[PDB]
Amino acid sequence: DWPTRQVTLVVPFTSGGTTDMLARLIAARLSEHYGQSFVIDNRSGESGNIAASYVAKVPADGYTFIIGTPGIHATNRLVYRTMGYDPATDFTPVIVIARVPNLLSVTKSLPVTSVADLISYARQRPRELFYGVSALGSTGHLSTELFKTMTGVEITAVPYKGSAPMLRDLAEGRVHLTIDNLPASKPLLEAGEIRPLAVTTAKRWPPLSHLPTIAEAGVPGYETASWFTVGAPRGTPTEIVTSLNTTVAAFLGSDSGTVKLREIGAEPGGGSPQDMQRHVEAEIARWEKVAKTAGIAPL
Ligand SMILES: O=C(O)CCCC(=O)C(=O)O
Repeated sequence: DWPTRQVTLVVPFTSGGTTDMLARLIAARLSEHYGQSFVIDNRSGESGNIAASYVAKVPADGYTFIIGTPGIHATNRLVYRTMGYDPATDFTPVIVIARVPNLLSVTKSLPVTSVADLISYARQRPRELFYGVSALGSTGHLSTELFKTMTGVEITAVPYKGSAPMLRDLAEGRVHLTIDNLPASKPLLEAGEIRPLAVTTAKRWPPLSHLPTIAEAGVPGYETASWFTVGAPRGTPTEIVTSLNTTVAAFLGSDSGTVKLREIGAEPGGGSPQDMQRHVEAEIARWEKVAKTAGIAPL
């Protein structure tokens, strides 16, 4: 009979970031399919640790899910000593929603138009400039620290509570540049409020096919990306996980769903619950190496 009443999707960041943008798309589609409201609960704090600690404790009845992030599943262990939950044991996978490029951008008043211009400008002014971090341990955060190690540039991190307040400060010039998820940055690109330099992925993003990759623009072998999930509390009934996976997978694999995701700067995910588990395990192992190379660890 599930669902017989309202379902909550817990989202670990405020609105105007990529996590909430994908959650709203999913919530609308699930609501229509099942005839019950799927509502969003924006529960910010500690790079998603407060949200994840909460969902780890709720009843495993199918009326609460987590919209997971690389932090919650893989990277927060690199910057936080204690987290309030154990991502390996406390959840059961549902599906990977999307794989998403990150984007290097600068504030308009910084007089640089390419990755090579940025590296020169910063090498001339070591330890003077500032960059925006959407959250401690985010793929943006670790992407910039890897870029720093691979190019020799010295620039100072300023953490924020999500992409939304960070990007407001980048538009004002209170930070000079960022690497962060494409969907959140794209409306600012299109309003001309920030200047895009390059994508972080191994291949160009086709709908912005004339922005180069960081690797082709001067940093050989550089590759990073972000991603987003639906997770359930340990013990959620198999029938419920399977139904929810099937419904989301149908949306993501549809022509119309693929178009909707790509228009906002995201590639559809899809696959099985165990495919999500494989992606999480690979990412744990790959980011732990990046963190060591870049000199990042928990205080
Ligand atoms: O790439 C990541 O680690 C996810 C960062 C998500 C975010 O900052 C937001 O939704 O506001």
